[PDB]
Amino acid sequence: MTDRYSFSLTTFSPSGKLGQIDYALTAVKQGVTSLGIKATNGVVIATEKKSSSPLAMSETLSKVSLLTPDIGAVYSGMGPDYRVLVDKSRKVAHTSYKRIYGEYPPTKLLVSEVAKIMQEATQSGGVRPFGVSLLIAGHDEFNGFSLYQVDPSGSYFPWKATAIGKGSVAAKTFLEKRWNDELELEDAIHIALLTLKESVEGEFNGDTIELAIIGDENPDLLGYTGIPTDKGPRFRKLTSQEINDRLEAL
Amino acid sequence: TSIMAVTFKDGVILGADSRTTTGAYIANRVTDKLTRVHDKIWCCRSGSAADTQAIADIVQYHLELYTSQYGTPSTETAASVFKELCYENKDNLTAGIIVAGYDDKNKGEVYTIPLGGSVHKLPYAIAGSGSTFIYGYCDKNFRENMSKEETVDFIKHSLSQAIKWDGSSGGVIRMVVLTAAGVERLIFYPDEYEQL
Amino acid sequence: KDYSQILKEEFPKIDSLAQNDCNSALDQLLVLEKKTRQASDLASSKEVLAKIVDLLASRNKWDDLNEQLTLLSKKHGQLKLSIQYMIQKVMEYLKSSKSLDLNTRISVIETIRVVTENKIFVEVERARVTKDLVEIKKE
Amino acid sequence: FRNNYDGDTVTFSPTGRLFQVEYALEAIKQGSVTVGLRSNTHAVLVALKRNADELSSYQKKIIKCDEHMGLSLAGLAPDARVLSNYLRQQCNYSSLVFNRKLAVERAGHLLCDKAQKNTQSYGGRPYGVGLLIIGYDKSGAHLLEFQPSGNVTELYGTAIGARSQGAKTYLERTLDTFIKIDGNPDELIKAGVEAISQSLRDESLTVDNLSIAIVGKDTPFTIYDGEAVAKYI
Amino acid sequence: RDRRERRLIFGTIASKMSLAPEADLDSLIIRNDSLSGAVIAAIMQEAGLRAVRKNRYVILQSDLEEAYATQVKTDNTVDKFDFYK
Amino acid sequence: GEITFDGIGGLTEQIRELREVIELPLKNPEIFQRVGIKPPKGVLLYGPPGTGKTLLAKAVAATIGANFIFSPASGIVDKYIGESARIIREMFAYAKEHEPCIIFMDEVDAIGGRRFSEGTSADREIQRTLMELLTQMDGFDNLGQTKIIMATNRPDTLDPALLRPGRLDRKVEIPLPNEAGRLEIFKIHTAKVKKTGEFDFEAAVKMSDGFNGADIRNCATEAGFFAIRDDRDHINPDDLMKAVRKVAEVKKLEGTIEYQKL
Amino acid sequence: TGYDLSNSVFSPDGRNFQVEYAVKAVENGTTSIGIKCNDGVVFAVEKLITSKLLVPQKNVKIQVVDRHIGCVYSGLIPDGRHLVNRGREEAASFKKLYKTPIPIPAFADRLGQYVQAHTLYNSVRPFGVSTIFGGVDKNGAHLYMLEPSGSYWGYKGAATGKGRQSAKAELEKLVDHHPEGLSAREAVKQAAKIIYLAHEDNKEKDFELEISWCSLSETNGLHKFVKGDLLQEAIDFAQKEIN
Amino acid sequence: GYDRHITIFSPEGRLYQVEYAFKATNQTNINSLAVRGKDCTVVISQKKVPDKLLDPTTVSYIFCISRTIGMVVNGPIPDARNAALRAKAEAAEFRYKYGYDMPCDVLAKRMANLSQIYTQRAYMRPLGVILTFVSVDEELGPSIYKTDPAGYYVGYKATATGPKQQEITTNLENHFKKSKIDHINEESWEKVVEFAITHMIDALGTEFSKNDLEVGVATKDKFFTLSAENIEERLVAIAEQ
Repeated sequence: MTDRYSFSLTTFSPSGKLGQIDYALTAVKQGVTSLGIKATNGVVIATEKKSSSPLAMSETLSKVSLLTPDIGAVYSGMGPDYRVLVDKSRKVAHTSYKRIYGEYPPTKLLVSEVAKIMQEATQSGGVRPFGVSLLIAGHDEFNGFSLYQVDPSGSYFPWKATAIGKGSVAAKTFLEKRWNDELELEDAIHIALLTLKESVEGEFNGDTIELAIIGDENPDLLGYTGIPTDKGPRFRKLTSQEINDRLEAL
Repeated sequence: TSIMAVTFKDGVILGADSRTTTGAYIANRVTDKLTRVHDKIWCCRSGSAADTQAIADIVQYHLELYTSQYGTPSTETAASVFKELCYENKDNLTAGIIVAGYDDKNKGEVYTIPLGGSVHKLPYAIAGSGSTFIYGYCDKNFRENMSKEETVDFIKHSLSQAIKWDGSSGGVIRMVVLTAAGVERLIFYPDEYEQL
Repeated sequence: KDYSQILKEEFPKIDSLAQNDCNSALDQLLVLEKKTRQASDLASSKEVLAKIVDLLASRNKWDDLNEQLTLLSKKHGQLKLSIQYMIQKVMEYLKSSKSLDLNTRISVIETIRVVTENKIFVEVERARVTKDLVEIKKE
Repeated sequence: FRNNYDGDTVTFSPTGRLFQVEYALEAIKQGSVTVGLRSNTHAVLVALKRNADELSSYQKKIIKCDEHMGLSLAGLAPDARVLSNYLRQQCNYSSLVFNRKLAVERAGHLLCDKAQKNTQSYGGRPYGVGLLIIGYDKSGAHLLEFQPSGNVTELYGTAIGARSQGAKTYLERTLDTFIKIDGNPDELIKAGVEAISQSLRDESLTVDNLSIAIVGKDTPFTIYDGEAVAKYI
Repeated sequence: RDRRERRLIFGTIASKMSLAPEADLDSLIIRNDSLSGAVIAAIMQEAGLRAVRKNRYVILQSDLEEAYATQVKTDNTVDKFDFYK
Repeated sequence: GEITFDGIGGLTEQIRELREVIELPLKNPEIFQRVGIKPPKGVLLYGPPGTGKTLLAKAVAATIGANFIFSPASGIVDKYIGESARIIREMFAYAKEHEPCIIFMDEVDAIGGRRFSEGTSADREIQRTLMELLTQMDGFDNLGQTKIIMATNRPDTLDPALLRPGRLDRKVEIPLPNEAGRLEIFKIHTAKVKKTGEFDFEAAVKMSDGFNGADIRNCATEAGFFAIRDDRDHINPDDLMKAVRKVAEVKKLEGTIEYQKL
Repeated sequence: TGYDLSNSVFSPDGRNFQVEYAVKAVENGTTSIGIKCNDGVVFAVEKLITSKLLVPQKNVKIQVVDRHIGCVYSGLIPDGRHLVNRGREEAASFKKLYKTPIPIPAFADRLGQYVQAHTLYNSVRPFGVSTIFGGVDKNGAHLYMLEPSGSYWGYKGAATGKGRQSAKAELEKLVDHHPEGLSAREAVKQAAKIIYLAHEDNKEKDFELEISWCSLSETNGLHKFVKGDLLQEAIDFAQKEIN
Repeated sequence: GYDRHITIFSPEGRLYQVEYAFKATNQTNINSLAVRGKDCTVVISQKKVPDKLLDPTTVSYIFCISRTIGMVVNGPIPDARNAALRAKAEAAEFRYKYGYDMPCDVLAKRMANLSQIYTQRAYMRPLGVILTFVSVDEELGPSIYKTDPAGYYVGYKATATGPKQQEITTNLENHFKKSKIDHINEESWEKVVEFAITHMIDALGTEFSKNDLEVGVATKDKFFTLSAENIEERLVAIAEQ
C-alpha cells in the first residue's frame, strides 16, 4: 500500500546540504557530552550516564554495548535509535561476515556497514534519519588501534581524540592542549576523566560515569582457554567501583 | 512405544513408558514422551519422535496465546489444535498423540488422534506398538468411574504385559495424576510391576 | 433498608443478654453497613451506636469501653462528629459520678485517638475536653 | 467546501457526517430518471432513455445481470460496469458453488461492501450510481434500492433521477392499487407510465424513451423496446 | 537561567518568608528550570496562600511542592522534553 | 441584592477559593503579612459560557458591600487623544481616596492582543490602553490592597504579559460542575418559582449530559410553556423533565472547551 | 486547527478530531439499546420509516454472529455492515481451528485490533459507528458495546445513537427495580417501551420496532428474532405506558 | 504549521509528535504505584468508577501477558489493548524459539523497538500509551521496566504516572533514603501489598475503597490479581495499627 508522495525525500536546504543533517547535529549538540581517545598502547572511551528520575537504576541503561569484543562503542545521540541500530548492525555483521568468515568482524568493514544503515534511513523515504552519533573504537592486527567517528549524516572519519555533546566545542580544544600522541593508555584515562568532568560537575563519581577501554587480550574474560592461539576479548568494561578507585588517585 | 489413558471418578491418569527404540537399538532408556502444553492439559506422544516433538512444541504456544487472549482451554479445545497441524501434514508427519486433559465440571476427558488426525471421545484409550498386544486385555477389565487405586493397578497391569510381549516398550512406568488436588508424578521400577 | 435495620438492632437490646451485647453489636455492624455509611444512610451511628455507650455506662469498668470506642474510630467509621457526640456523653456520666472516675476522665483523653491525634477537620471537641483536663490539674 | 476538510473521503466533517456522501447523491439527479415498482407476482421497471440529438442512439439504462434479475443505471457509466461485472460473477459463482441463483436480498449486502472500499481506503472514485435491483425467487418479487452511500432498502416502488419526488408521490395514491393487483401485468405497466410522467417536464413521449422490463413467475426478465412498448404508449 | 543563579533569588525571598529549616527546597532547586524574577516571586506567594486554607502559619514541606505546581505551568515538559538528545 | 453565595452554589469548590484571596485580605490583612507573602492583586475568572460568570460579580458584591467599579471593555474604547490610557489611570487613582475595595473588568477580548499592523484602523489608541495596564502592576505605587477582577470568555485572548506572574497571580477556572454541583442549582431556580412538592431532585442531572451541563436557567423558562397548554399554574414534574430534554437541541453552538485550561 | 485535515494525527488534546467527530456521527443515526439479563441479553433497535412505500418488517439491522451471538450497530449503515462481515469470517475461522464457539469477551478482542488498525494507517479511514453485541457463551450472559475508538467494557446495559442518554434514564431504573436484575422475557417488554420514549423528539418521522434476544432458559443459547404473539404482547404493553 | 504534522525532523531538531504522544497519557488521569520488594512485586493502579451501567470488574488497567508477567498501562485504553496483544504474541513466540521464561528486561526491549518502528513509518502512528512491565525474574528477582511510547525504557524503584505522579515519587523517594535499600522488609508478600497502600493514601491524601483501586500481585512462578474480597481484606489489617 503506497499513498501518493509519502516516500518524498525532497526536503533540501537553500545552501545545498541536507536539512535533516543539520537538525540531527543540532539535537546531538545539546545532548550529554561523550568523548573518546586513541592512545599508543590502548583506546579509552567515556561518557556520563543519564539521571532523569532519582529512583532510576543505572544498571538498566547501558550507554556502552558490545558487538564483538574487539571493538568498543559509545553514543551521545538518540537513546532509542541506538538499540535499533545495534540490532541491525549485528545482523548485517553476522550475515555478511560471520555467516561467511565465521570470525570477529574487522573494524574497517564493520564501520562501512554501520554507515549504510544510517544511509538507508535517508535513502528510503518516509523514515527519519538516525540521530545517533557513534564513536567506534577498536583494535585489530592490521591497522592496529583505530578510533572512528560515525556522524548521523552517514559518513565516518578517524580521530586521535574527539568528543561529542554539549561541551564538544570546549572539549575539542582541551584534547589538543592536554593530550598528545606520545601519551599512552594510562595517560589517556586520566584525561578522559578530567575532560568528561568539565562537562557536568554535579556528580563526578562512578555511578553516573560509564568507562570502558580496549586493552590487551584477557584470558579470564573469554571464560574458556583450551587453545593458547585463540586471543581473548580485547574489550573490557570497567566496574563503577573500579572507576572510583582511579578518581581518588587523580 | 506404549501409551494409554483411563478416566476414573476423580480424574484421569495418563500412562507412558520410558523406552524409545530406533530400529533394533535403544537410544536412551530415560527418554520421557510426556509433554506439557498446559497445566491441566496433557498429551502422550507415540510413534515417530521428530513428528511428535515438533507438533507438541508448535501447539505449546498456541494454548498460551489462547489463555492470555480467549480463556482457559478445555480438553476439546486443545485436542483440536493438534488435529489441524496433522490434517495438512498427514503425509509429512506421523502423530499417534493422544490428547487427554482435565476439567472441573466434566472431570476427565480423553481424545485419541490416530495417523488420520481425527478426534473422538473414549473413556479409555491406548496407542503405540505395545498397545495392540494388550488391546484385548484393557477392554475386559475396564470399569466405569473406578477409584484411584484401581486406576493405577489397571494401568500397571496393562503396561506390564505390553513390555513382556513387545520389546520396543519397556523401562520405568511413569504416571500423571490429574484431579482437583493437582498434578502428581509417579514412577514404577521393573522390580515391582514385573512380579505382579 | 432503614426501618428494618433498627428493628434488628433493638432485638438484642432489652436485658442486653448479660455482657454478650458487645457480640450482638459489632458483629451486626460487619454484616450490615456494606450498603449504608454513605451520607444519610446511617441507621446505627448517631442513633443506635450512641445508645450503646449509655448501655455500657455505669455498668462495667470504663477500661473496656475505652478500648471499644477506640476501635470504632480506628478501623473505618464515617464522620467523627457522631463519635465526638458520644465523647460528650462519656464526659457526662463521669462528671456526675467522679469518685474513682476522676482518673478515668484523664484516661479517656489519652486512650481515644480522636482527642490525641487528628481525624477530621473539626478538632473543636479536642479543645472542649482540654479545659476539663486543666481543671483537674488545678485541683 | 472545496478541499480543506471533507475534500477527501477519509477526512470527516465537524458535524461527523461526510459531505462526500451527500455530494454523491447529486450525480443521480444529473442522470436520467428511472421509475420502478413491484407486486406479489411481477415487477416493472420504467427507465428513461435520452440522447444528444435525433441522430444520437438512446442509451439503454437497463442492464441484465441474470436471467431472473435486472437492474438500471441512473448514475455514472464507469462505476456501474465494475459493479455489473462483479454482480455478474456472483450469479455464476452462486450457481457453481451453491447452485442457487443470487438472492436479491443477498445481492444488496455484498454490493454494500463494494461501495465502502473506495471510502474506507485512499484513492479511487466512490460508487454513487443509483441501482434498482429486481428479481424473482421462491420468496417472491423483491426490489431493493441502492443509495449512493451504500445503504440498501427494500420498497414496493421508488424512483431515482431528476425531480424524483414527483414519481414517488404518485406511488402514494396507487399504494393500495398495484399491491392488490395480482396476475395482471397490464395494470402494472400502466402504473409506471403515469408515474414517470409526473416527474418529467414532457420532453419526448415517444417509444424510444421509456424502457419497460418485467419479470415474474411465468415470463422471465425481458427487455422490451420499439414496438413492444408501443402498445401502452 | 542556569541552576546556580537561582539560589540568590529563592534564598533572598526566603528571608522575608517564614519557613522551617527542614524544608525540601534543596531538592526543587534542581527541578526549577527556565524561570524569571516575576515567576519565582509568585511561587513563594502561593506557598502562603495554600497555608491559609490548611490552617498553617509557618510554611511546611506540604506548602512547597503543592504550591509549586501552580505557577510552574507553561508547557507539559519544559525540562529537556523526554530524551531524544 | 439579588443573588448571594447560596445562589451561585454548586461552585463551592471554586467559591471557597475566591473568598480566601478576596474577603480575607480585605478583612484581616495581617494574615498574609505574618507569613510574608504579598496580597494578590488580580484574579482571573474564566470558563465556558453559561456558568454564571456574570453573576459572580453580583454575588461577591452582595456580601462585602464595599465599593465596586464596573469597567466594560468596549465602553472605555471611545476614541479620544490621551483619554484611552487615562481611564485606567483613573480607577487606580480613585482607589486611594475611595479605599482599595474591588475593581471589576467585564469581558475584555480586545486589549490583550498582539495586534500585528494591517493599518490597525484607528485602533492604535487601544495599544496605549494595554501599555497603561501593564505598567500599572509594575508601577512603584503602593498596590496589592485593591483587587482587580477580570473576566473573559477565553483566557488566550488576554495579553500573555498579564497571564505571566508579576501582574495576574490568580487564575480561577469555573468549569462544568460535577454531578453533585448541579443538584444545588436546581433548588435555586425552583425556590422562588411556584412548584409542586413532587419536583424532581437527581434525575434532572441524568437527563442532560454533555449537551449543556452549564446553564440550567434555560430549563426553568421552557418548563413554563408546558403548563400553559395544560391550563395549570403549578409546573408538572414530568414537564420539568421534558423541558430539560428540549434544551439538548436548543444550543447546537458547539463551543467545547478543552483548550482554555491553561 | 490543521490536525483534522490529515488522518491519524495527534492533537494537543490527546485525541484526533476525526476520532471525536466519529463519535458525534453515531448520534446522527438511529437509536439502538440493549439489556443484559442474568441468563442472556436482549437487543432492541429502531428502523426509521422513510415514507408509506416502506415494506413493514423486512430489512433488519440486527445481525447474528454464528447462531449464538447477535450483533447490532447505529449510525452509518454501510460502515457498520462491513464490521459485521469482518466478524463473520473471524467467528468462523476461530470455530475451524479451535473447534468451539467464540466467547463474547474475546469476540471484541479480534474486532478491537481490527478497528484500532483503522485509526492508525493514513490511507485507511477510521470507523465512525458504534456496535453492540452479545449472546450466551460458556461463561454465561455478557454484553459489550464496541466504540468507534476501538474500546469496549462490560455493560449491564447498552445504549447508543441519538436517544442513547434518554435510554440511560430507563436502563438505570432496572437496577432499582430488582437487585438481581430483570428476567429475559420481562426485559423484552421494557426494551420496547424505551424505543417509544426516545422517539418523543423524533416524531417528525415514523419508526418500526425490532427486538431480538438470546437466553439459556428458553432457546438454550440460540439467538432468535421476536415474532408472533410475543411481538404483539410487547407492543401492547408499551402502547399503554406511553398513554 | 506543517512542521508539527511531518514525521521527519522539525526546525528545532526535535520531534513534536513524540511530545504529543504524552498528551493522551493524561486523558484517564490514573496514578499507578509499583514498587520492587524482596521476593515479590506489588503493583497498584487506580480504577476509574463509572456509572451503574458499567461493570467495574471488567474495567482493568492491568493485563496478564504470560506466566509471572504482567503489564499496567496508563493512557488510552483502546490503544492499550492493541499493544497488549503485541506483548502477548511476542511472549509465546519467544518460548517456541528458546523454551525458557521470557524475562522482563527483554520484553521491554521488544515492545520499545516495535513502538519505535511506528515512529519511523510515515503511515503507522506511534502508540500513545505507557508500557510498564512487571514480573519476578529468576536471576534478577523483582524488576520494573517502564517503556516510554517512543521506545525508551529504564528501570525504576517506584514508578509513578498521572498528574499526581510528583506526589507519589517524592513521598516514596524519602522513604527509600531512610532505609537506604530499594527492597522492602517483611519478606512475606502478604504485608508488602499493604505497605504500598498506606504510602499511596498518604501521598494522594485520599483514602480509596476496594472499588476505587486494583492491586496486581507478582509472585514466584505465579501471577494473579486480587479480587474485591482480597483487596477489602488488605484495608482491614491496614486500618488496625
